[PDB]
Amino acid sequence: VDVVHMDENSLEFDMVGIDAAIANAFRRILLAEVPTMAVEKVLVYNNTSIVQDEILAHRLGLIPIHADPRLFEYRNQGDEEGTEIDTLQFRLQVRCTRN
Amino acid sequence: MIIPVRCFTCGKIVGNKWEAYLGLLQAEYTEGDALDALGLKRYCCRRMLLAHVDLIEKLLNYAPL
Amino acid sequence: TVAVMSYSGYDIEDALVLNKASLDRGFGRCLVYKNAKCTLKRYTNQTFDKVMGPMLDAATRKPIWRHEILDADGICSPGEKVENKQVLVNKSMPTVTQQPQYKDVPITYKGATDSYIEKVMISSNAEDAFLIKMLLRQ
Amino acid sequence: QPMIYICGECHTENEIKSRDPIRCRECGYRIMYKKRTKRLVVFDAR
Amino acid sequence: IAQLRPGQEIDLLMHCVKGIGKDHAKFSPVATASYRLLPDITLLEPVEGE
Amino acid sequence: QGRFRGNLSGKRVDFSGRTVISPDPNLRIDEVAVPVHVAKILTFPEKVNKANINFLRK
Amino acid sequence: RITTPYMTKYERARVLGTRALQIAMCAPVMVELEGETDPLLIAMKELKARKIPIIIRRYLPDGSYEDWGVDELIIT
Amino acid sequence: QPSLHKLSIMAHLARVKPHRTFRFNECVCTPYNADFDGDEMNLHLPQTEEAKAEALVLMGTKANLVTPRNGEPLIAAIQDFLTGAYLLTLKDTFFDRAKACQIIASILVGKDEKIK
Amino acid sequence: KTALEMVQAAGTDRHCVTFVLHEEDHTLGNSLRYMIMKNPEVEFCGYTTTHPSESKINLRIQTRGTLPAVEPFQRGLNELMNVCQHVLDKFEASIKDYKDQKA
Amino acid sequence: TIQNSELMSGSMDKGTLGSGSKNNIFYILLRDWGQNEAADAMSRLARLAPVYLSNRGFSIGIGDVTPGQGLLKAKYELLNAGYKKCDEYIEALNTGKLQQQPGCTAEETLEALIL
RNA sequence: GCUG
Ligand SMILES: [Zn+2]
Ligand SMILES: [Zn+2]
Repeated sequence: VDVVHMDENSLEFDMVGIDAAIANAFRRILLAEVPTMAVEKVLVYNNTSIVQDEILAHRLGLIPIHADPRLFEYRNQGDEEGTEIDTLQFRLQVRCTRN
Repeated sequence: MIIPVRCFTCGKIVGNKWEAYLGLLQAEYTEGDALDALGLKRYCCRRMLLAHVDLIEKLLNYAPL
Repeated sequence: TVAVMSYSGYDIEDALVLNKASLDRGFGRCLVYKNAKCTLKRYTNQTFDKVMGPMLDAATRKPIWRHEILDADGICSPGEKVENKQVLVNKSMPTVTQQPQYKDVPITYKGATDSYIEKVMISSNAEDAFLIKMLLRQ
Repeated sequence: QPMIYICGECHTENEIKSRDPIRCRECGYRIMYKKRTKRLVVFDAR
Repeated sequence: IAQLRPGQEIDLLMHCVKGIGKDHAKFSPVATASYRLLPDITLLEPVEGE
Repeated sequence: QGRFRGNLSGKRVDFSGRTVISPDPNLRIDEVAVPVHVAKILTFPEKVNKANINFLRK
Repeated sequence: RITTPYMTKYERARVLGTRALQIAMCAPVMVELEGETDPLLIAMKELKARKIPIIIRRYLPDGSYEDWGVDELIIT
Repeated sequence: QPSLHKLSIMAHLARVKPHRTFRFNECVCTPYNADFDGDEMNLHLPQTEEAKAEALVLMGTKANLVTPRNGEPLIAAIQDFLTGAYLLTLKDTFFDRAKACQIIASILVGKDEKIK
Repeated sequence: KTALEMVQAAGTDRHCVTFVLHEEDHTLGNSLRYMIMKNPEVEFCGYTTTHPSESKINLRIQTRGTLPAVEPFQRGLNELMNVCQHVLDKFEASIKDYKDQKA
Repeated sequence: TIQNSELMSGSMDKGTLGSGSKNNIFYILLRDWGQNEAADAMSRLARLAPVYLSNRGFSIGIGDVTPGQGLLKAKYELLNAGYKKCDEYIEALNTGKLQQQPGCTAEETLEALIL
């Protein structure tokens, strides 16, 4: 394995002697089986913006979180309340006022 | 209505780039060169900024305020 | 981004294969808005339609499930999610055909799937009719 | 059970009791919109 | 996330959970992961001139 | 819409459903995929007998 | 005996349909069914073993009739 | 909905699946004149044991592979099952052992799961 | 209950067996197929997804002679694990070396 | 040629695997081996065909429908020749003798020759 | 009026 180039957020490397089936698995695992943390439930109080709450919830889920996944654990089915180990809580409160 | 947060196909975050792209266009930068400065090399990402219509500003003119 | 190719055999006759990750990111995401409107009229006799408040459960100090989303004026409140067989406007009308006697005629959300209320519009016509329009979102 | 409605043009909160014509003080508008629910609402981000 | 006008407020609480990309694309950790085989152009005959 | 054609020659029937159709080549040619939402509604009266008593209990 | 030896498709459909209704109504099953919970599947198994207790009466147009046992008729 | 011949209504064995549409193998598109462009089809559940047998024996797809008219087959291969078969059976195709097995192993599903 | 082994026939001949692997997709099956098709004893190895909806892969191994087919399948899983262990170590060493030259 | 269920020669077209007409392998199996055997084959092909095409790839592009140089020259020559011949026929009807085809008026004849 |  030779690292042609590494910069923050980009890695280019060459694997020589590996097969396509093993190599495709690594690409498929990276895209679908490596875990990360993302917003699942948005509790909404006083949303008065033009953006619809369902659209706003979807946008928040897409935004990436810098928390390291290995530290946290998978939440059990249901168990909505959650625990310190299984969840992270973020609060957004913004009110627009004339200058 | 508002710039999509992530490119639909590739999944790159393109939400951050909208404000910069508008500013680059305000300066002499060409649309292709502006997209190049933002770093949107792949065609899938470029179309999202190039084809986006910003209706949030127009819709807000009719919002309650 | 269209690849013109033959993939998976689920695309034999005009059918098209979509990407799951594109749909998750927002490709083809759409909103359906539906109406619901109610009119409260003043009759020739000096009697009127009325909206009663939510019928509480005396045992638990909460409204009954069919009335769960009603505000204190008997009209559903923006932001809350309606479900099937739930009332939106707790309308009652006189059965005049000595004091008034009222039969319940509630406007109810029939629909297989859950809808959210975006706004409730209250206005009146010159004949003292009260008009209510609900905007519903899916 | 106090009820407050917001007018379409003036955007001023107006208290209208039952059997009261839907007119808003500070303007002549006859269209009034009910305020958003105080109750917490849960949306799945999915 | 959103654009607001005077008098408009967004108040909300978000819960973040561990997930895999198979369930939803929001959990995917890579903008794109791809592999290309190395090109090996060979000139069969010596090429000279214009 | 008359009784002879509307109500006698052709008539509306119950235990019936309708949906959009889409392809599935992994089914056999004698099979059709029915969605769960239709299957929970469209019921068949199974008469209880010695061969199915323990099946219908579940 | 003038009528065709082969069982017609219409005859097979009715014999299976009546037998299945009889089995669904708790009739004795002569096939020692193994793991079958559906009357139509049980009825088809009985026809393969040629053990169905039904006689087909074929009525000629004039009004004369000939009775053929389900076992006697050839099944295609 | 529009029926021009008897093969426009046939009996099928149900299998329950999660997604909302009705689904069938595209070899049966030619009898129904269906084209998967937002087409709708009707379903009827016979409520009687005698109505099951008449549906299964007389109206089953395996009993109706040929049209009554000229006696020609209507349930057969269609686009991408004719083109894939044509390109497979051309003389230029050669497979090694690894790709021969991986094409053949696709058939090993359903009732063919037990065969050598 | 991830792995259910279904023998080809009532006779339970060991040489042909179909392994049904639950919660699996092409990623494990295609990689395993390559590892278990590099075994000389396996005459035929293929994976099939029963339906796109159900996450199960049916892997059929037919052995050349009397081998039970569990032995080829197990050896293939062991080989894939060893290939992964080597790649991880080689990749980590190369990444560390690159950072050191950069420094 | 399909001898003992082995394809000895020939590719499979619509006329052999499709719905058009007889000589279709499915029809031959139907009568020879019964309805069930015929149905099984149709199911098996449906599984096998998509997998080959999906992994070989079939696509259509503007290159496929793009006219090559040979046609581009030929068309010019054919069109010019055809246009000239038509003009001559037009000239005859306008001023002269166009052999009137059996049973038709001259105008009708001109249409036929031109077509 | 439009879809089928
Ligand atoms: Zn992109
Ligand atoms: Zn006002």
